[PDB]
Parts: sequence; structure tokens; C-alpha cells
Amino acid sequence: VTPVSTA
Amino acid sequence: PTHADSLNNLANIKREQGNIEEAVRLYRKALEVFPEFAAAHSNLASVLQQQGKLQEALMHYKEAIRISPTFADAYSNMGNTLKEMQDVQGALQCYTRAIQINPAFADAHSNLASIHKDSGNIPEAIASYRTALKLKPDFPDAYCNLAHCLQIVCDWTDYDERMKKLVSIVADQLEKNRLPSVHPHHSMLYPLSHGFRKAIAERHGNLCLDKINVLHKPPYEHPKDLKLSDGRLRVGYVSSDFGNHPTSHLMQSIPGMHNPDKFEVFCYALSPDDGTNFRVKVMAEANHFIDLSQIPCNGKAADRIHQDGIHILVNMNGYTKGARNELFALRPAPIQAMWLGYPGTSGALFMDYIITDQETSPAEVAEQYSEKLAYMPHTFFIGDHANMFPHLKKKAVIDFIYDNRIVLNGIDLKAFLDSLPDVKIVKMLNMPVIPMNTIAEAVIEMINRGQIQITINGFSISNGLATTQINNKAATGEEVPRTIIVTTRSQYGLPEDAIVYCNFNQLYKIDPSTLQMWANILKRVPNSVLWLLRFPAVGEPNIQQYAQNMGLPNRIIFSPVAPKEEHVRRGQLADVCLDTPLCNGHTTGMDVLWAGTPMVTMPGETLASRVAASQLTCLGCLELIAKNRQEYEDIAVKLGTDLEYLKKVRGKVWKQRISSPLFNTKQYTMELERLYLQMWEHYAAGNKPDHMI
Ligand SMILES: *CCCOP(=O)(O)OP(=O)(O)OC[C@H]1O[C@@H](n2ccc(=O)[nH]c2=O)[C@H](O)[C@@H]1O
Repeated sequence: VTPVSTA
Repeated sequence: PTHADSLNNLANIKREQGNIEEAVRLYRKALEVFPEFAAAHSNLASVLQQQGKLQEALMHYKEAIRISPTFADAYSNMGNTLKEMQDVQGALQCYTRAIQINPAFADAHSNLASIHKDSGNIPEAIASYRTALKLKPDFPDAYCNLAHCLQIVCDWTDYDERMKKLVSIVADQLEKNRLPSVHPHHSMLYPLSHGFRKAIAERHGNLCLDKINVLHKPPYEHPKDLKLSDGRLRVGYVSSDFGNHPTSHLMQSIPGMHNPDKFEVFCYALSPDDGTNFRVKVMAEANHFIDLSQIPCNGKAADRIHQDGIHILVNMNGYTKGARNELFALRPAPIQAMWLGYPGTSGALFMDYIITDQETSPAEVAEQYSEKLAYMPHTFFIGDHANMFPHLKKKAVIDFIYDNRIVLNGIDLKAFLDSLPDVKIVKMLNMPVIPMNTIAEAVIEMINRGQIQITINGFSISNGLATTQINNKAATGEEVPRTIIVTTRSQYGLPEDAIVYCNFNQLYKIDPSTLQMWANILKRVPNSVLWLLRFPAVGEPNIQQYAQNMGLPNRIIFSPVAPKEEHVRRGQLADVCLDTPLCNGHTTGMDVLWAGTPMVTMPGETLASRVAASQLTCLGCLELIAKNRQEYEDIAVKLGTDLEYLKKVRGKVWKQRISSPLFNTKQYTMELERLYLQMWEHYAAGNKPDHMI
């Protein structure tokens, strides 16, 4: 639900 | 058969070298000589998977298993292919089958651990990685992935020993020219040298170069002037994150604010349309929008870019999820620049510039980066907050005078306040104060009862906890709220009569040193609390315990992760934000400043550790930047005790979020445009890339 900056 | 073994063994070595085309040819030769060669099928499948030929890979994994039904490694690797196809059920069925066949098979446990982590099951991922390491104690991939899992939940058992071992693992892998087990995006979290971080990045960039070399493409011919484009510089923004993602929340207004007399904007999406207004806006406002998710072959996708005639191709992913840096390895444009989405160097020769600034990336540390520095004049950071959350430009309060106990925001706030009998205006430009009367009591009652909304004098008054029930697009930041929203400390269990320090970052950005600084601040400021997020919830008891051991008595209050608009709005309830020095709030930094909340930071050496200082410098609040840990503590404690000084600093942030360049997307775009023309004119005169200040 909460998009984040990820590898 | 023995002839087939020699071909297979050679293929395996060719693959390790990155000679993918030759590896495939040899595996196919091995199968021609010995058709029932299970290992050859499985190895061929693995290289086909690497090339993105997922159905062909599957076919060969199944052939390997038909030949040898107990081939656990085939099932394990087939699982990875199914995971890449978004078939999590199929992936778990394969991993669990592999582990059933051979419970001592470390690689399978490690693959299972990864899918647990990706699914949001950190405790099971930890357990499966520990099984892998018990079975194979020298397993760099599993150790480093475990280290990140432990980081995510703030498990700091043997932290310093763990950090030393991570550095040791990287040294050893770099010395043997293997792909390092630490991911480039994670490298800023660990005490690695700048050389080691750059080298990690370079080796990951080289994986893309190996993949494109199969295609046998000549260098593309690049424009030498702007003749074919009517004197317009053609800029291509490449991103997997045109949609509901922090990067769109930063830059969705930029494409549309480009000067069409001098620029032609192409947006290359690497992701399909997610249905959100973020994607709608970039599609509507870019001069051209190209969905490269429909073109999975990187050769044809890179041709698609070269036809369009791009001058500057901008890499907004770096080594984040959804990247297709194979597109950049092919060099379809003459100038290729890293911008915004990735807080680090690519380490790659195929990227020419990194768009940064003097505060984030000072000239001293230019060896940290493989690219040349291209400075924006204030900060390279930008946020779309003025467009997304204009209801937070002004606020009112209810006097139960505090600016952050009970807060109202809304586009129609002025009209609502004008309908009320005895509103007091406090000069700061100004803050309206609703005195404790019947209307203020109606609002407080809505909040206390947990009601969704009420009506006062015909105005819609919404409970800030209920935004998704009122307008889900307003909750996500896709639409501006059309009601007046109420936000209170009591909604989050925060104290009415004490200082609230906040940090709204994912918990992985906190380390032992940081929590020790925060504890020291809290001990110096009686009754104050630290407000953190359940990001994720399984990190809470670790934080609370380590804080207990440092001497903190209910001084840390956790709240759930909120929808975007609520997250930004509730930052108005804090007095001060305490930034994470290991890796700063980036988007989260902009969020807190938009609420008018001062942020204390300590810039480090990495790009990721200096963004908050750059934001604050652009904002014009140099007094919030600490040079060492003592200064960080002293600044934070002064803000929590000297209440006139706090009022002054908060007033400064509140005004300067509008008057400074920080949230001014038009000014930013124009400055970015000047930088693009410098880059272009430098190249058009036959020069190679050089630093730009
Ligand atoms: C690509 C880096 C983005 O910046 P960063 O500050 O590192 O933020 P991430 O952790 O990658 O993403 C956080 C993401 O979540 C939003 N948020 C945070 C907290 C909350 O309760 N609700 C949210 O909606 C932030 O706004 C940010 O977009």
C-alpha cells in the first residue's frame, strides 16, 4: 500500500 | 556424454566471465551431443532466465526435472523464474519442493528466505537465511541479505561485528572479481569505503553491459546540433516510477513546466499504467510519452529511444526496482545523466553526469562518483508538495497558544473561519485561533468519539484519520481534499503538554549510534517524546528495548504508516524532526518541511547522508545543520527547551517553504534547463564530459 524506494 | 561434460563445463566458465552468448551456444551443443543431460538443461535454463527468456527457461527446467526428478537445484532455480513472472504461488511450490527433496540444500533456503522478505514476512526470512548459513557457513549472498533483514527490524545483535564482516565479504569478493553480495542501494547503510561503494556499483552496472553484448549493436550515431529538432533539446526521462511512487511525488510537475520553445520532453515509462493520477499527469503533460514496458527487448527499446532523437537521456532509477539500465548501456543518446531517483553513483562508464549540488556532493568527494558532477544552483532535490498539498499552505488552530495541538487545514478554511463569531488572529504571515466555544467543542467531540465527519455552518469538517473513507484519491495525494480536515495530537496518543520529536523514515535508516543520540536528547528534555512509525511494526520492540538499555523510561510513541496526505498533514503536530544521519529522509525530508517542522540533521560523507542538509541549506535554515553528534544533540535540545527560539525557527520554516526555492517547481525546472544546455553546448563543441560548477 505504501510505495517506497527499494533495491 | 564426456564430450557433453566438457562443453557444459566450458559453458559454465563462459557464463561466470559474462560471455552469455558463448555460454548459451555451448549448452546447446552439450544437449545436441547428449540430449538427456539434466544439468545442461538446467544450466541453459538459468542463462535463458538471465536473458529474460522466461518461458524457454521454464521448458528447460522441466526437462531437467523429467530426466532427474530429485534435481533440487532445478526446482530451486525454476522457483526464481516463476518469482520473476510474478507467480509467487508457483515460486513457493518450487522452493518448498526443492527443500523437501534436499533439506540440507542451502541455496534453496536462501531463495525461500528472499521471497519471504519480499512478501513482508521478515521473521521467516531471517529464519530461512539462518538455516542457509547453518548449512553453508561461507555463503556471502545469504549473510548480506540476512544483514539487511536484521537492519529492517533494528536487530542490532553483534552490530559492530556484523558491519566488519560485511566489509570483509565485499573486500574478498572485489579482490576475486565476483559480483558483490551487498546491493548498491544498500551499500550506503554500511561502513564501506567510498572506493568499495563505487566498485559495488560498477560491478552491478557491468551486468547490464554483459546482457546487451549478445545483441551485437554498433555504436549509435548521435546528433551534433539541434537542426532536426527545430532548435529544441530533446530530453528523455526514463523511469519505472511514473505512477504512485515517491519519485512521481517529487517530480510529476517537471515535464509539463519545460519550455517548449527550447525543449522537447519524452517520458519513457518502464512500468505499465497503474491507473493513478500521477501517471495521468505525466502522460498528459510530457510532449511525448512512450510505454517501454510493452517493449521488453532492450535492443528494440533502445532503438525506440534513438529514433526519437534524444540528446539527454536521464536515468531516474539507478539500481532501484524496475530499472532497465541495459537501455543506458547501449548509449542511445549522446549525454546520459543520473537524476533524483537514485541516491548514489552508478559506478558505470555509460552514465556521463550525476545531477546533484554543492551541499550534497562537494568537490572534495568527487572520487565517490564515477560520473562527472553537474550542480544545480540550490539543491538537486525537489518536491511536488505545493501542487499536491496546497491545503497545507495555511492552517488554523483551536485554543484548548499552541500551533501544533489541534490543527485545521482546508482550501475553504478562510470561508469557514469567516462564518465563526470570535476568531483571533495571531501574527507570526498569520495563524487564526478558534477559541474554546460550542463550535470548537463540536470539533473536539468528533475527534474524541472517532466520528468520520461533521458539518458546521454548512462546511464539511473531516476527521484526519478517516480520509480514505471520505475520498481515497485525496488520501493518496492524487486529488486535493475538498473538505476541511482536523488533525490532533490526541488522535495519535501524543502529549498535549510536551515536546514531540519525530522521525517518519523506515526503521532501517536508524542505527545504534543514532538511537543513542536520540536517547541523549530525550533524557535532556523532560516529558518530551520521540514519535516513530511502525515501518515495519516488528521493529518496535527492538527499538524500545535498546532505548530501555540506554536509560529511557513510554518516551517513544509509535504510529502506523499512514496514507500519503495524512502522513504529510500529521507532521504539523510535531515540534521538531530528528533526521537519520546514516541515510537521511529524502522524500520524507521534504514531507516534514512542507508541514513547517524544523528538521535537525548531521550531514555525513555519502550522497544519501547529505540530502537533508542540502534541503535545509536551500530552505535557508543553516542553524539546523550539525557538524558532529554533540552539535546535533545541542541543537535538538535547544529547540525543545528554548520555546521562543523554537517559535522563531518554526516561523522561519513555515515562511521559507514558500519564499525559498525548495518547493518552487517552475524555478527548479528553469535551473535544470540551464544545466541541460550547459551539458549540451559542452558536448556540441566536441568536448568529453567534465565537472560543472
Ligand atoms: C526514493 C527515496 C524516497 O525517499 P525516502 O525518504 O527514502 O522515502 P522511502 O522510505 O523510500 O519512502 C517513503 C515513502 O512513504 C511515504 N510515507 C511515509 C510515511 C507514512 O506514514 N506514509 C507515507 O505515505 C513518504 O512520503 C515516501 O513517499
